[PDB]
Amino acid sequence: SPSDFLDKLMGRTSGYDARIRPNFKGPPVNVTCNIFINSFGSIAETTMDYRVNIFLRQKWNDPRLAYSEYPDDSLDLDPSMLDSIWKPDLFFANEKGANFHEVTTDNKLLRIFKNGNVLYSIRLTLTLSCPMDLKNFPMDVQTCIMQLESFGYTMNDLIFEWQDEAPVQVAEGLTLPQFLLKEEKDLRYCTKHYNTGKFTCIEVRFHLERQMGYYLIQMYIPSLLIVILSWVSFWINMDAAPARVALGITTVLTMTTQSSGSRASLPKVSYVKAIDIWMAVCLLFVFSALLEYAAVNFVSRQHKVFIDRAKKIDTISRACFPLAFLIFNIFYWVIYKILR
Amino acid sequence: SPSDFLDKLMGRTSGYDARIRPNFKGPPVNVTCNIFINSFGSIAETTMDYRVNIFLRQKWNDPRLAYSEYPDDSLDLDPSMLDSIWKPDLFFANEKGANFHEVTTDNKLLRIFKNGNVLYSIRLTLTLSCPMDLKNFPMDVQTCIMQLESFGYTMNDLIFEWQDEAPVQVAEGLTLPQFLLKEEKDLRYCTKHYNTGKFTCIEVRFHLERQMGYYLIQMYIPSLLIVILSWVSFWINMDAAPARVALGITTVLTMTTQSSGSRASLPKVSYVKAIDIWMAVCLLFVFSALLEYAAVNFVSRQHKVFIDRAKKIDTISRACFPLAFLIFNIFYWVIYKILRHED
Amino acid sequence: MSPSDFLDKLMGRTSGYDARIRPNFKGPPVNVTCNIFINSFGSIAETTMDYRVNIFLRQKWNDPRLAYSEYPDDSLDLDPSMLDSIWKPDLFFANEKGANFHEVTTDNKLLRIFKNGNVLYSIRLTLTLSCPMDLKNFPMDVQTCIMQLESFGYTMNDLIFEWQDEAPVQVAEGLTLPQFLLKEEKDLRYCTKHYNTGKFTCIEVRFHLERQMGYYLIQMYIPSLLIVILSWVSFWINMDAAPARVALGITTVLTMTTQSSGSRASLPKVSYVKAIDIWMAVCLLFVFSALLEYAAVNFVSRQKVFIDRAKKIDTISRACFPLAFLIFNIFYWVIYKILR
Amino acid sequence: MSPSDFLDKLMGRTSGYDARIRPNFKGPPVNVTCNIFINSFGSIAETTMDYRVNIFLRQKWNDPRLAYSEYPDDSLDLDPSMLDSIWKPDLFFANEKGANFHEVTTDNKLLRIFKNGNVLYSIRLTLTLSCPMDLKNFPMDVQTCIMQLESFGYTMNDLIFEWQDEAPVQVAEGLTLPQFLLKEEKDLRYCTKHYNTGKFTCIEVRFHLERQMGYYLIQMYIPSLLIVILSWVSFWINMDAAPARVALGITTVLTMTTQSSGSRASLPKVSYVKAIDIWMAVCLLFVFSALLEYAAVNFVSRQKVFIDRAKKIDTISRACFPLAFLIFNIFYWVIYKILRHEDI
Amino acid sequence: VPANSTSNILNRLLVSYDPRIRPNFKGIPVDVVVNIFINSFGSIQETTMDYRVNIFLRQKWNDPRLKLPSDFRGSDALTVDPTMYKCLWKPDLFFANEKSANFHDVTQENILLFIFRDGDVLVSMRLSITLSCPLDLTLFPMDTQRCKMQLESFGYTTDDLRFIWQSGDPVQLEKIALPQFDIKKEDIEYGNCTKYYKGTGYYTCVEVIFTLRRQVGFYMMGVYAPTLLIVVLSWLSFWINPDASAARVPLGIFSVLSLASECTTLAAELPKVSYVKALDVWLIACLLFGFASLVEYAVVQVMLNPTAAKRIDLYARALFPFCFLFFNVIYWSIYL
Ligand SMILES: *[C@@H]1O[C@H](CO)[C@@H](O)[C@H](O)[C@H]1NC(C)=O
Ligand SMILES: *[C@@H]1O[C@H](CO)[C@@H](O)[C@H](O)[C@H]1NC(C)=O
Ligand SMILES: *[C@@H]1O[C@H](CO)[C@@H](O)[C@H](O)[C@H]1NC(C)=O
Ligand SMILES: *[C@@H]1O[C@H](CO)[C@@H](O)[C@H](O)[C@H]1NC(C)=O
Ligand SMILES: *[C@@H]1O[C@H](CO)[C@@H](O)[C@H](O)[C@H]1NC(C)=O
Repeated sequence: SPSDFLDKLMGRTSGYDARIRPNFKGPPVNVTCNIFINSFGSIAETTMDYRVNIFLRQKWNDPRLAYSEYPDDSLDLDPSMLDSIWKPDLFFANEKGANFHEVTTDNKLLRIFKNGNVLYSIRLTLTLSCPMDLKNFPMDVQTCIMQLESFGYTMNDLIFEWQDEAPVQVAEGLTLPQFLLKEEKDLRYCTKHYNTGKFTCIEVRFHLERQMGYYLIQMYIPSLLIVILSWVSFWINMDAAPARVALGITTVLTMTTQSSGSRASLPKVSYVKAIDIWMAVCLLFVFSALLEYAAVNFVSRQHKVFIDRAKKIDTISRACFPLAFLIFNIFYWVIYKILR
Repeated sequence: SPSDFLDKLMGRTSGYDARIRPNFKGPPVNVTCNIFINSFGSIAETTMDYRVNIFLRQKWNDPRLAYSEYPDDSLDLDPSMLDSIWKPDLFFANEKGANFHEVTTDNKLLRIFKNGNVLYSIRLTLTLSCPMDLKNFPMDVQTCIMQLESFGYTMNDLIFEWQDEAPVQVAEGLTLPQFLLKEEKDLRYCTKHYNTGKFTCIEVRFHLERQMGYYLIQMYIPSLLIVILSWVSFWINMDAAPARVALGITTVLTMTTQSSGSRASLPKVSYVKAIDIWMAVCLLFVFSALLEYAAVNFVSRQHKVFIDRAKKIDTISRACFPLAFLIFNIFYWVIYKILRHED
Repeated sequence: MSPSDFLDKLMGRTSGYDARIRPNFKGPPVNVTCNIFINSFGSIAETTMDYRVNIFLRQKWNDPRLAYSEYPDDSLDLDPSMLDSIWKPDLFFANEKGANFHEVTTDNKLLRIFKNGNVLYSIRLTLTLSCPMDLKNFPMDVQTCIMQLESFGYTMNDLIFEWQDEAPVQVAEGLTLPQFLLKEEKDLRYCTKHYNTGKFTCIEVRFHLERQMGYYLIQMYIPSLLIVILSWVSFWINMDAAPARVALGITTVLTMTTQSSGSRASLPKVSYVKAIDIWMAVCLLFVFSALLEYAAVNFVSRQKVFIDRAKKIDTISRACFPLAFLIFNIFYWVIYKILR
Repeated sequence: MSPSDFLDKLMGRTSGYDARIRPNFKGPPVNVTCNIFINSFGSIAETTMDYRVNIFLRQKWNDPRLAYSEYPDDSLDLDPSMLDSIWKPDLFFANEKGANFHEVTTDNKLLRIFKNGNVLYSIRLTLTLSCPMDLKNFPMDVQTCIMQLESFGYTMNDLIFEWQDEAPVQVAEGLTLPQFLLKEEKDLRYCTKHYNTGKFTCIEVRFHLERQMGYYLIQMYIPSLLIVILSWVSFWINMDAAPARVALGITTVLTMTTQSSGSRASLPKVSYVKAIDIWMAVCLLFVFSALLEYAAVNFVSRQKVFIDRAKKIDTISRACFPLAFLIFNIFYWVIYKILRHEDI
Repeated sequence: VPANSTSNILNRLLVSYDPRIRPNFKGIPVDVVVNIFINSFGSIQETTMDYRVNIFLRQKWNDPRLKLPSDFRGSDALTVDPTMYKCLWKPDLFFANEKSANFHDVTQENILLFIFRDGDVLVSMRLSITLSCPLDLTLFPMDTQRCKMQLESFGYTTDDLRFIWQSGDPVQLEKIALPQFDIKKEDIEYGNCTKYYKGTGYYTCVEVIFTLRRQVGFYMMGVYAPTLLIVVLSWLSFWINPDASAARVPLGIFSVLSLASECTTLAAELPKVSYVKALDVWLIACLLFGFASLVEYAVVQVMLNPTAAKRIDLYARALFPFCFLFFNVIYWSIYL
């Protein structure tokens, strides 16, 4: 009878207790864990965190769960049976909040093989934490870290290892709202050392590169259009003061609005970001155009060859400013696209 | 005695244990499940998720719950009895987070028939997730998904099937806050494959299309008003330079701040949306009007015989700009209403 | 002797040890030595006056009922679930809005029993502490937030807390704050709170936090300097050329009043006046004073012998405003960097 | 002799004590004397009409079933976990939007059983109470937020609540509010709510709160004074500078409208008018009247023999408006500071 | 007889009382009498279309298995400790239009249990439910919302459980005050719905329908004084001499931009709906009036390039107030 078999295996009549690890006071019991990412996203720069949804899996061997009644090896058990067997401690080192998932039942899997190997996969939702470097914001590449670590036992009893083949796999059809996922994911050892003792640890790296497709349209194109519009004043004659003062204040006001929005869209940071550099340079160029207007107006109104000097300086400015803008633009783009 | 009947069926003296599925290591037990949408809404673009309130129902047959004491077949039991019988595992795959409803009791139903069939309906509240495309944001059509999938058992032990008739039914009088719900609901099979095994799965599709009335009133009318305000400056005489420059400045400022406000309330996406195109064209037209005023001022101040040129260019611009706006309007509306979508 | 039998005899059903009575029942008070481990730190918000930590609280105490002799080894590790059967000292944080344990894939607790009876008990926690702040000089303020560990159930006659002798508070290497900086010294005081019901022990730790100027400088102060320089530019221009000066006044006023609006919004409402408020008010006053000076110059010029007066007052203003602004800046910076 | 044996004989399995029957059953109602201890305060949000507290609620009562004689001492301290085995009085806060216990490393509870049967039971709590507010004079308002204690399971025939004779409500030393001030006096009274199911005991404590105007003064009154002072500049400007006066009036009206709209966006919707609303409306009315007066003077001027009339009306306005504004200022401030509002 | 012996022998595992079987099993359906005491009301978030109440739900029925001893003449009221509430049969009851509801528990559980002489059992619980009602915003500033609350049964069909309201004054409330709404204590009309679910059967449900009418005291000021002042300011441009040609245009442009800003700002509070609200109608009409003033100035300027211009200006200045008064009269007549 299957109920009698279950009772004899792990029930009260079995004599098996879950308060003792396998091969107590001997070699450390090793666990080979691999995950399966089901979802991703919600990467927020303000809080420096992201949410995953993983089917964490673990495997270990104990000699106390060996059976011979059933010839079949891969035996499936109910999720509710997991409360009566030993389970290795495992907590994520860097996480702000995590919780199980239970709808219409608990989300757990249990499977016992003939030789004693046990498979235990549990669904989880995590909110991990990864500090980010925003030195070059619109063209940054992030590496967010997920760490697995034992808590109850030292390295003398519990050891974690990745699976040799396909340790981390991504669900098909997954896409990120604003980032990209690299096809390679680094795996390393951490082995954190605390005051109490030596605890095992396990780390997996995710490489994310931001796509500037939105930032182009939102900021760079309007800035280019505004700074190009600012140059129309040079071709306008100096006597048309209302026209030039019209093509004045407007571009600096628009640049101020763009700078305010771009700077207010991001979290606080000590250093200066690339978008800040671009916005500052464009604002300075608009200010320089207005200052050139003021200088031409001041020289022209020097109450006899003065008009010729004003024409010469206006022509020089109209011929020089595009070259300066082009050289700044090419230098900025090449450095932040190659040498960054 | 009914208490003795319950004890003999699934009680202490029954011998029944809820730890073994029906037909152990035999044919896989099939489950026919259907839902009943009781609420809908909160479809938010900034998070790409929506909330439902379903009366999930499951039906299956196990031979160990067959009784003969009661002549009647349809027997109703307490919700608290559900923990003494076997139940199939079922989790929603694309779920950000869901919780039961426990008010004054557990919201559960149980019904055991004579032949052994079991009905088990439980009230839930799901925050599902559906990725969206925003190629044409104000006039888009979205398809959000709900997936049912087994976790504990492979396809060799548990199989899910939709009901033959009326698989998904909606409560009468349901209204969406902004969207509209179609009368067609596709039913497919997913049957997800993992390395552990081949798990059964079940899918359902909801079709939603967006109503543009709110977006129309909130954004398209003010943009038209602002561009007409910009055009008003054409007929003002060029001698009154301050009057025209004030309009040229204020219309540009209003247009750019309105564009920023309109675009600040949407998720950041790589592609370009329809509202972005409309805002860009309106801003470009305002800028072109200001540039035309600058040009007509420049022409007039060249110095007799030039005032005629300024008047002719001003009249040509005033007679030409509205036609360009109208042709752009008809082109954009037809291309985004006929061929691009709803085709 | 099977380990299960040993655990049953030590603190199990047949042991006779009950967790309902503290060691040395109404004898000498039991002393507890506690030390912590800050795993993560941050989320300092002035709008709510709170901050979040993530500590590995550890406690040590001695009881004679948990002394064993069967196992020769001294450091014996037990399961986290075994902690519900031993006496645990009460410990609640006095100043905290909300705290919760971490329970992912198991309970996050540790237990270890030595031969002489010493017990180690480390439990992971996440806390949202509370510390009121002083914003007299907001951009250059120094904050001291307080974490208190206090007993609740027992009086001073039964439970006594005290910090560990050597290295009581340790911080994980590589920890960084999003906006603040951590001092290398941390005070360790005593509270010893007195209540109506009795005399309760308490333990206090001080963290020194100092805000950085890296962000605020670039975001606020430098643009104000550039705005005031732009305002000064107009004075050096000839008076007859009205439109250039009018444009330089309008753009200056508009940009400064656009920038000054958002500075005060993010901070909470307080009675006192902050440094950023003073700086913004003074800069706005200088810009308005420049505009009023230009208006007065135009008014005087709109009344031979008068143009000389207009030009001399214009050059007097142009030579006087830089001196006033520089003396204001030196006074402000010196007072708020030395005396305050 | 052993403490475990004593505990089991007092309230254990062999004790015969059942926690489902109140002391002296079918007799006089058991009296419970309670006092609180405020540990934190603040988070007074007007948009939601609530405030958060943090109290060490304490309850004292006597039952003859917990009298001991083995231990000579009178005061005895027990584990917090023992509180699930003895009778406890029901107590809920009627005006509560939500409250939760505090558990960290253990439950936050205290138990103390005296020789004669008196029991002390102090439990830590965090409450989000609700108090309606009147905003007739918003920047100079005085608010009274209420905390109520009430029995639920038993009527006044079984349970009676009373305040403590001395030190009923205690405040932690150095407690500060972010914006308000806490008065020394705290009123205590009875409520004794009556329902159709019976007559329930109740207990009420009042806190007196008065707002500080230091922030609101700087934020609102100073810019309004600057705006109204700059409005008077138009009158002294010559009529020939009509566009300048038009622009100054328009920008002053714009500033007043923006400030008035911003002021009301930070408060909950209310049918009646507030003091700040009256101030903003009157300042906007003064600016609008100044602009209208300028328009009327300009209309008069553009109809010799009339320029003198325009000058005299402009001077009359320039001499009368500051006086009227100062009279309104003193009248409004004295009426909203001394008698018509505040001052108890 | 021991004091606890009454509760021990009346209902416990020792006695033959099974809480898993409804009273009158396979017989007459159980009748439940329900009345509600409203404790708090408010937090009507128009953006989420939900409101939060706080009620003292009460329900009584007849349970023949719970009869007090005949010799026990200890009055009808037999207040039982709330802990023993889990040892007797309870009727299922869930709120159909509920989004999030939870119990309250501070220092104890908030539940009161009564057992009368003949067997009637009274249960009163303190709940904090968050109901939902679909708002109708056809005339937003002066609407009359109709938000309801429908109780229901889940476990048992109409053959076993049936809900009936209290005979006299079922819904009670003491001086409930709301920030923006006024709830009539008399218009609490209620009926019963007995919803039918296909595939399972009938299920009883009783509903209470309130009547909330928004009071226009805040919207009136905040969105009709500034707009009226802006319109009058725009009218003020007519009396300015046309020769200025530079001061009248700023008045019109300021009027239209201020009205546009007001219209944009005032739409953030309300939820997104397809139809057109009365407030939007008023804002659109005011914006159109301002734009008409500006375009009439443009027409005057065109005609000036002055007797005809003066005649046009006088005609417009005479015409506009009458047309605006007519519009205001008809608008306030439609939306009285
Ligand atoms: C588990 O892996 C460790 C790794 O060092 C090894 O020493 C140990 O023997 C393995 N297995 C067991 C059952 O201890
Ligand atoms: C359930 O459906 C499956 C579908 O293949 C069928 O094989 C099976 O026999 C059915 N019934 C049972 C009781 O297993
Ligand atoms: C714990 O330390 C205190 C410090 O005063 C001491 O009195 C006491 O004896 C120590 N230990 C025990 C087991 O009581
Ligand atoms: C408790 O106080 C009440 C107050 O009236 C009194 O009647 C009663 O006797 C007191 N004591 C007991 C044990 O009931
Ligand atoms: C509920 O309405 C149904 C309508 O079929 C009716 O049969 C039933 O008696 C009603 N109950 C009450 C209490 O009004």
